[PDB]
Amino acid sequence: LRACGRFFQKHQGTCFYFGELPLSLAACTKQWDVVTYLLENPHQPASLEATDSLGNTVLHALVMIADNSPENSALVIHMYDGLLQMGARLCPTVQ
Amino acid sequence: FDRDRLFSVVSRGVPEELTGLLEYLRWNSKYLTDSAYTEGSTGKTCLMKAVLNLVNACIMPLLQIDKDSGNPKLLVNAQCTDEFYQGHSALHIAIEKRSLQCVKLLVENGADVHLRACGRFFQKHQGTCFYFGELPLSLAACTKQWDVVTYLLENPHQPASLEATDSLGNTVLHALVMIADNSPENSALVIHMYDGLLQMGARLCPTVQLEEISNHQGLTPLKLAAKEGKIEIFRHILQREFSGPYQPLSRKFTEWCYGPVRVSLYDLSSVDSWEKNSVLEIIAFHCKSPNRHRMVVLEPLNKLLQEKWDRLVSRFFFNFACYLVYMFIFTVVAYHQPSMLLLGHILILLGGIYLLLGQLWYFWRRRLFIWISFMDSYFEILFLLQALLTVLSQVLRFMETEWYLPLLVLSLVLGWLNLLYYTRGFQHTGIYSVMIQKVILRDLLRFLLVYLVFLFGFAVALVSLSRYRSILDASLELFKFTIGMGELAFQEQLRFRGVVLLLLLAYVLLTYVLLLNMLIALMSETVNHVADNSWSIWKLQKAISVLEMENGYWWCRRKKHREGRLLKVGPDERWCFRVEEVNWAAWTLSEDPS
Amino acid sequence: YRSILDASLELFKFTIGMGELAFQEQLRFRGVVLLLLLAYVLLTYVLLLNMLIALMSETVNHVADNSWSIWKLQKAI
Amino acid sequence: SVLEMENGYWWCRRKKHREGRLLKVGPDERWCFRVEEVNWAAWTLSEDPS
Ligand SMILES: C=C(C)[C@@H]1CCC(C)=C[C@H]1c1c(O)cc(CCCCC)cc1O
Ligand SMILES: C=C(C)[C@@H]1CCC(C)=C[C@H]1c1c(O)cc(CCCCC)cc1O
Ligand code: NA
Repeated sequence: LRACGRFFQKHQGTCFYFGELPLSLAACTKQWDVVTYLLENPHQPASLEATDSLGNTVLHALVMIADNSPENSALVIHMYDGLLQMGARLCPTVQ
Repeated sequence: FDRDRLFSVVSRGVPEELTGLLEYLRWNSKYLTDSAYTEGSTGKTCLMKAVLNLVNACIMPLLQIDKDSGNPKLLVNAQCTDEFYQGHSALHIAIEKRSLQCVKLLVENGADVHLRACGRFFQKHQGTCFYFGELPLSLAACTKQWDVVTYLLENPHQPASLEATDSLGNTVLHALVMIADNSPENSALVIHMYDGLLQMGARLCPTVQLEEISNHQGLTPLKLAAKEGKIEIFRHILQREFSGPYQPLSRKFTEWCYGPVRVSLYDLSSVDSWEKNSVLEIIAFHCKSPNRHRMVVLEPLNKLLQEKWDRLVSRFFFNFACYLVYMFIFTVVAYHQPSMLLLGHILILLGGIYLLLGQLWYFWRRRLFIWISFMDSYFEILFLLQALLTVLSQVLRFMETEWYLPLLVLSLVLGWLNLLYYTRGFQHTGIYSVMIQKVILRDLLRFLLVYLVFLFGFAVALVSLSRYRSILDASLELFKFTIGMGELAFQEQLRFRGVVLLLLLAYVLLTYVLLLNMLIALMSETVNHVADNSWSIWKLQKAISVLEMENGYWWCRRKKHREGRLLKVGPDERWCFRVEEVNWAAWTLSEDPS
Repeated sequence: YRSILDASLELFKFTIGMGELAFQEQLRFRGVVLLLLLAYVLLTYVLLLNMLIALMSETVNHVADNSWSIWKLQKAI
Repeated sequence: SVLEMENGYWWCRRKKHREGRLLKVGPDERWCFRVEEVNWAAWTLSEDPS
């Protein structure tokens, strides 16, 4: 399900652009346990290649939320490699 | 004997020597509290001496023997009569000595916990003094004795009153503000006591709002902190949050949280400029502390001022445009001073009266601001000076004095100086204008006095020795060396040709010493300059500008809307200002974000 | 002193150190024009030196790597 | 500057008073200079402050 509201869009005012998918929300909020369960759910697994309203994937959302802060940079970097590592096991063919 | 006998005994603390002559108090018909036994130098009594020497095992027997005699005035409530040390009691000594046990004995024996020490030592003096307030309750809080104050407030007999005021109307919270000195140790001491008293205030006096109590000068503890310059305690009070039991005691709340995005609700009970005599008005004008600019950059104050500034940018630039149009007429009228010219002079006369009335009203509203901080209101006098001269110049023209032309052009050049006042509205040159007077003018004034001493000192010697012809001309020629147009040469017709050149050569060398050292003198100011200090001054300058123009023009006192939104916290309604922040290291009033 | 172009041109010559200030004897207001001219000369020293100080802080509070990185970007473009 | 001018002018060698107050420490009398300071991190010859 996609949250295409004005609050979830990249606004200059009040907003929070975590992407558009529940999978992106878990990655942007630093919940490794949720995303692992969502991807490896035996029923209705989340798709890594699912795109947002702007075409952004899970990896794209990690780039947008980056703010070069020392805490944020560790959050984005740690999630980026983890999703890539999990991507090989889940979708080896998809780059 | 008697006075000398008792003081020596109580100093050692032996109660055995105290036994005997106790019945002599009734036999001699003399009271212990009377002037015979207390020292006439300062009114100090034996009980005060006993409390001073420590717990003195003689405290209880001394109070025991007093009640045996018939004393109309209780000894434990005796007050020192010395003017310098007036109002001090044995209870104050026990609190000062950090003796919790001693305080208990006096309190359990009927000590008054509301005695006021109104001596010169306890007043806010520039010399020797210690202003802890005026009450025993305030002394414990200011001396960082949490055990004493808890016992005093929760004493089963004669509990201390939190709302008791000092001689200046200061309460316990007010005394904490005054003793603050922004020191890292002092700030922790004041902050820790301030929240503790507030937390204990809810349990003891739930109905009484201690924060809203004002002293004899009508200042709440939050307002008093802003005026006195105590930024450290002021920052803590401005944004304050607590747990569930003390949630209403807080001032900063969270409306909703969604991931890293958070919104904060700072209270504006006495901070918003809508209410008369607010924190913003006190900080900008009434406050005179050197660290005045460090307050307007606080977390809730910076956002509130920026929000107010944006809503009045057009009005600020409208005034600048109107003033610019005023000088478009003024410059042309001055250029063609000797049909529409009569219309031009009419508009100039009205313009001069217009600014004169507005500036007079500005000075009528506030006068201490100019005296307290001349640097902040430097342009206030200049606008008044230009307006007064322009109005006066038009009067002389109508009076047929023929004396107006020098004055009319003076307002032209002086007014164009006032155009630089509006440069504070631009972030680029507004910060740049800070060093125009704050950094440069604070030291370059001294050089001018030095230069004229050298200029006139050499000018008299040059003209006298050469008799180059007049004092005005000799000084004028010496001044031309500064602009690089000086004419030095070996005169052949001079009576002393070599000597006048030597003095002239000496003068030229001194200016290079003077000018380069002046360049070096102000060099250190730029090198040893804090970047945030210059930025903070500009923020204060905008804060003063918006506050003055928020009241509207002099003829039209336009009503001001109240910033913030009224909403219920939990049923109490408090106006709050939304501040939205994003925190990624974090790993609610309402549920749905808005 | 006679035309707006000439008066501004003479005032500009003070910046290059070629300004001609003197006590005129034929002027109707001899002392007043000198006072305004003297005031103008003082302001340029305030203006120019403060401008030297204003850009002084940029050099003092300057990062060495920042200037070098700009040149690398310039070559990259 | 103050030391040179404390001796007075050349013609009039004015007498100089002794700074400080004579008082007993404990019986030894030593001139002392009062310095008053406020310390909030601390948490006596005479009893009564003056
Ligand atoms: C070094 C400086 C700052 C200037 C720079 C220009 C030149 C040629 C002269 C130098 C100079 C001296 O080197 C020494 C003095 C002191 C002598 C004055 C009284 C005899 C003045 C003096 O302008
Ligand atoms: C110290 C500076 C920066 C310059 C250096 C050269 C000399 C002789 C003048 C000094 C000076 C003042 O010391 C003060 C002012 C302000 C007065 C202007 C309006 C009356 C200007 C002004 O150039
Ligand atoms: Na030059």
